[PDB]
Amino acid sequence: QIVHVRGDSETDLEALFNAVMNPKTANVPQTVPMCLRKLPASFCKPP
Amino acid sequence: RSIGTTKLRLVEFSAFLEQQRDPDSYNKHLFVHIGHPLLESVDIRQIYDKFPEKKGGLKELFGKGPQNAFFLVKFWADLNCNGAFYGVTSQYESSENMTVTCSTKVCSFGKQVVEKVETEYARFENGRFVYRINRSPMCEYMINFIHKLKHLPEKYMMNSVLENFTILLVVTNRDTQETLLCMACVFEVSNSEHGAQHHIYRLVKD
Ligand SMILES: [Cl-]
Repeated sequence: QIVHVRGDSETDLEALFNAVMNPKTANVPQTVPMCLRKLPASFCKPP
Repeated sequence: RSIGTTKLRLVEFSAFLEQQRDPDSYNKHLFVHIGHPLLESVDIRQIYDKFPEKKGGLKELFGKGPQNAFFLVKFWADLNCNGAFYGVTSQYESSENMTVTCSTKVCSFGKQVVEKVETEYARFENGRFVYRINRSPMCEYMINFIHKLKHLPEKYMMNSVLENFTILLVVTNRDTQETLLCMACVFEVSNSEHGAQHHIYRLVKD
């Protein structure tokens, strides 16, 4: 196996969580929530 | 309802944690698994922002085709779990003898943060060519990610975090650089009693 880990992976991983734990402080991109997107109804309803 | 084409099929995929408490005790927990009547489709424009769109990104790969090789898998991950090894095992089959390149990209906020690259050779089994990636170790990012996710008080917070986390799996014919399979992966945390679940969608142009 060959593995390419980006420069700030530790920072980046932390950013993943305080994006939700500290939303007004985190300087991270925002997105339309998946369950609000034009996707099949099954997408957020487990079988 | 399968992830595959006439040239390559994903037969089995599973991500797991193995624990060996003592020499007589073994435990294995599956986070997600595939493989153990018509597929719904998904407009791929609805997910382009979820994956890297530089050179070699999903949009470029999809434009090159073949578009029937492209899938979106929605996972409900089983994080209900208590010497430890985190790993991924997968199996592919083909009618053709190939050397295969398997690229697994972990993406956060639609940007690649980790890429694992594995090369696999065919074995002829049961009348066709088979590709096995056995106990591939999870990168440190994934292991630390699962840990942090688990430390969160409630499941809905985990889901909120997973909004920004995706995995892109691309399998390539090494000789021709042809795309054999591409799997775009999105995650929520399971709340069921049967554990991990998933949905498979065909990706289509509009
Ligand atoms: Cl399964």
